[PDB]
Amino acid sequence: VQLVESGAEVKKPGSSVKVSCKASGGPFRSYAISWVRQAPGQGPEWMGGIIPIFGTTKYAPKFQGRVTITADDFAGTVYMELSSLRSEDTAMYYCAKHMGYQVRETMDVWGKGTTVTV
Amino acid sequence: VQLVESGAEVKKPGSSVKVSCKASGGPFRSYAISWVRQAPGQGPEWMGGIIPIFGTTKYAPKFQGRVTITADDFAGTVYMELSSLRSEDTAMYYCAKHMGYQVRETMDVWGKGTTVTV
Amino acid sequence: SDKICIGYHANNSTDTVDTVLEKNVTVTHSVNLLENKHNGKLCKLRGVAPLHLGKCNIAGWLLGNPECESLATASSWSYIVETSSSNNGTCYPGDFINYEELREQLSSVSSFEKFEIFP
Amino acid sequence: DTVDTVLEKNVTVTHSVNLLENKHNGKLCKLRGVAPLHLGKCNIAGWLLGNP
Amino acid sequence: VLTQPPSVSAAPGQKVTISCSGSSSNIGNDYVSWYQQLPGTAPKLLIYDNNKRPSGIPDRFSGSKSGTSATLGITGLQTGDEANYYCATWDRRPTAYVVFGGGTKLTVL
Amino acid sequence: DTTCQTPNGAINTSLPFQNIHPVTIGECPKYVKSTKLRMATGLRNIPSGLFGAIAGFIEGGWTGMIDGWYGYHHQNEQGSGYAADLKSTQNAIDGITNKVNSVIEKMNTQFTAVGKEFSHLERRIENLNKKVDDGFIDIWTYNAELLVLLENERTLDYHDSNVKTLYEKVRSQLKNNAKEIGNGCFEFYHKCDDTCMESVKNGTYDYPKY
Amino acid sequence: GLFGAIAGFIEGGWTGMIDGWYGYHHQNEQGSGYAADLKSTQNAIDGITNKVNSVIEKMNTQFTAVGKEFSHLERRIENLNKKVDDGFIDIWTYNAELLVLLENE
Ligand SMILES: *[C@@H]1O[C@H](CO)[C@@H](O[C@@H]2O[C@H](CO)[C@@H](O[C@@H]3O[C@H](CO)[C@@H](O)[C@H](O)[C@@H]3O)[C@H](O)[C@H]2NC(C)=O)[C@H](O)[C@H]1NC(C)=O
Ligand SMILES: *[C@@H]1O[C@H](CO)[C@@H](O)[C@H](O)[C@H]1NC(C)=O
Ligand SMILES: *[C@@H]1O[C@H](CO)[C@@H](O)[C@H](O)[C@H]1NC(C)=O
Ligand SMILES: *[C@@H]1O[C@H](CO)[C@@H](O)[C@H](O)[C@H]1NC(C)=O
Ligand SMILES: *[C@@H]1O[C@H](CO)[C@@H](O)[C@H](O)[C@H]1NC(C)=O
Repeated sequence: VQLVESGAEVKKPGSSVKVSCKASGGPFRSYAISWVRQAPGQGPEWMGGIIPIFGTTKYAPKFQGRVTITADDFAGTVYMELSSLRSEDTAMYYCAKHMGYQVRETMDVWGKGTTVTV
Repeated sequence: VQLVESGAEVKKPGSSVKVSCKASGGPFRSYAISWVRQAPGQGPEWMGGIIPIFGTTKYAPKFQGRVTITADDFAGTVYMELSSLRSEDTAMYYCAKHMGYQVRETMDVWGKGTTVTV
Repeated sequence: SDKICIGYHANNSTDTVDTVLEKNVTVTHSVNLLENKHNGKLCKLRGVAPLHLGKCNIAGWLLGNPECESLATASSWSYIVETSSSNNGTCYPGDFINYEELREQLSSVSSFEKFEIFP
Repeated sequence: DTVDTVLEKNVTVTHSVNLLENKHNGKLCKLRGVAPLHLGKCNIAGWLLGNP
Repeated sequence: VLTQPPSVSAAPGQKVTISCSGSSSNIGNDYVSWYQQLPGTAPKLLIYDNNKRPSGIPDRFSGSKSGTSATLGITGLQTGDEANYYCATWDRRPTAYVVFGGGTKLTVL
Repeated sequence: DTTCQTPNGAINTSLPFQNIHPVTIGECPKYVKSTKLRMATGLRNIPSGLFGAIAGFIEGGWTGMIDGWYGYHHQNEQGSGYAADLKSTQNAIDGITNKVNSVIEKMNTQFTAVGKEFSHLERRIENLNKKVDDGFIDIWTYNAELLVLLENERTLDYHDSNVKTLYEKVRSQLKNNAKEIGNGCFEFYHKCDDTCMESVKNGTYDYPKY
Repeated sequence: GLFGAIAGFIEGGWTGMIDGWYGYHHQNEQGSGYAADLKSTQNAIDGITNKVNSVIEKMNTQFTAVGKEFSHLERRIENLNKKVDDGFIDIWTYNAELLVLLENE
């Protein structure tokens, strides 16, 4: 399984950015997918994830209210959109896959990532 | 479900009359079908009925020996034939459907009927 | 000591069906989905008689062959019937140009009116 | 959402997917960044022959 | 054979009861159904399983059975309820066959 | 007077298939090269499976039960007798009729289809036409035969499961007041009169009372 | 059903279980609550996704396919072309409908 993201993004304060993640193999997955970001010189942070078939989405309390995670199942794509963008939102973004169908602490495969700049 | 009979019949004493009843929907049915007649100014009378798949036919003892009920399953039609017709056989005829696969007292859908005259 | 039992149905039927795992299985009830019977006649289609050429063919019928004088009255039909012995076509030797196209065109015609174009 | 079975019809299920598409936008549009050629009142013969 | 009173009459807005009396071979050991018939129209089912109502029948029609006699009750009598009411049962001993009642003519004033 | 006509003769039927002639005029059934196409609607006949009920621990059927597919046989001081089960038989009938209707509706009727004529300098298109006709005929014959073969097995397994479900229900109702003696029968530890048997069959057996 | 579990001796489902397909409900002195079963749900999810992917991969994508033109003296080949098109369309419609009907059961 290989997870690839879109290109780098440079935007303006107060805008909204939508990024995508594509996974190899069959269009339908049996594992959950989460989004993780890292600030320069800081540890990773977790926004939220999406669950197959059931379709429920979970978000962290810090990003609650301004992050949206959706999935296109027949295209095998996962989209994450951030709104009300600010100065601190510049970071390095990855989409990570889990071992099972539930969101947990164990992410075994990570993507290369993309950079978001304000 | 809609049950439609054939046209009116006018015949002669000693003849034989065959009437038909057609039901809407799929050609194969899961309910029994009975034949009921009414005389002018009289209450209804029950001749007999037919059962799906099993194909058994039941008749009243008054009409036993001179009534025959058959079914064309692929055409979705049920025929009733009366022989040795007499003067009293003039009446108003209906085909009625039951709730289940067995002949019983509960007929929930009736046809418009046809008139048989001698 | 009083008893109750559970069972199923059985009769004297002798119809058999085929399965991917076993052949000739006798069942209590079944239906037939194949028809293999006809009456062996050429018959009218919904109240309209066909057109039977007989000893003539399309070319001999349309051209007016002397052997097809019985076909000069037909004006309506449901379908056209031909025989393997239909050989009275063009008596004078020659070539009929686009004969099969004419047959295809006539294969979708139900009636015509014959009139004298040049008296 | 309901699905159809060979033994029963209109069975409500907890989850399902749709495999048929029946929606379009009702326009003639470019194919991968290249516009089509619309003849209009002319046909191929009048386009190639140089009709006035 | 089931027997009913030949005719019952009442003013509109009232409640009427029609009795279907048989024997222990027809009513005493089997259910009873109640049908309604209008002039020129086929009979219409009102009551089945001795107290159950098919979809579309107004609540004011009710039925019951007590031993060998069944009863049908109509409340809120209207002008359109003047029709013939029949009781049917599945007689079963020599040769089972559906038996209809004698018929009762309900007249509204 | 007819509705469907072939060069061999007229066809007067409502069945969905025929094997008389590929050329037809009117409203005619689909043509297949098969010789037999029979669809099962009842169970296996044993006058005298995946779930092991029919021809399993219940070795044979009953010719004394005439009004149903599955039922009971009881015997007590009053007398013995058979009685069919209505709910399971009704559900099975609904399923089987639905299956037959679904099979019928998936095969559309055949309209007019007559041959063409070609000259002696048009052999390639003639061969192409013949190839198309033969290919379509073969495909439809294969489809029909495979469908019948699979649905027969599914029906037999359906009935085999329907018997075992009823057996398990009756066993669950008779937890400890009855003894399981095999062959599908239970022997009561107490006196079960007609009312008790009726309650057992209905589905409201009073375990604490007995 | 063929096994008599769903709508059999277990008459209805639970709307309080939200994180799985099959699970348990317990009640004791400490308290009551639901809990989904992970292994069976995971195996079922794997099987269902495999089935959907297998269905998807067996139907290839349609490429360009436009019509042809024939004159007034070429009716036989025109009819042959129309017959071929209609036959293929009917065959594929039948295949799709039958596949869906069987896989649901
Ligand atoms: C309509 O078709 C029939 C055949 O079905 C035509 O009759 C056939 O006409 C040919 C003409 O060449 C005959 O062949 C000749 O027969 C004589 C007999 O003595 C022989 O000496 C010649 O060497 C040659 O073979 C053929 O016999 C004859 N057949 C029959 C059964 O009469 C008929 O002429 C056609 N009518 C038309 C075109 O108006
Ligand atoms: C089966 O028995 C019935 C009478 O019970 C009889 O009418 C029928 O002809 C028999 N069928 C065969 C195939 O012998
Ligand atoms: C099934 O029965 C037919 C007719 O008796 C027979 O010709 C055929 O060989 C049988 N099939 C098998 C597999 O024995
Ligand atoms: C299934 O539902 C549709 C929509 O209500 C209805 O039109 C159709 O008749 C239903 N099918 C059956 C078999 O009742
Ligand atoms: C038979 O079962 C039905 C099912 O609810 C119940 O209503 C009825 O009271 C039962 N009758 C007897 C005599 O146990």
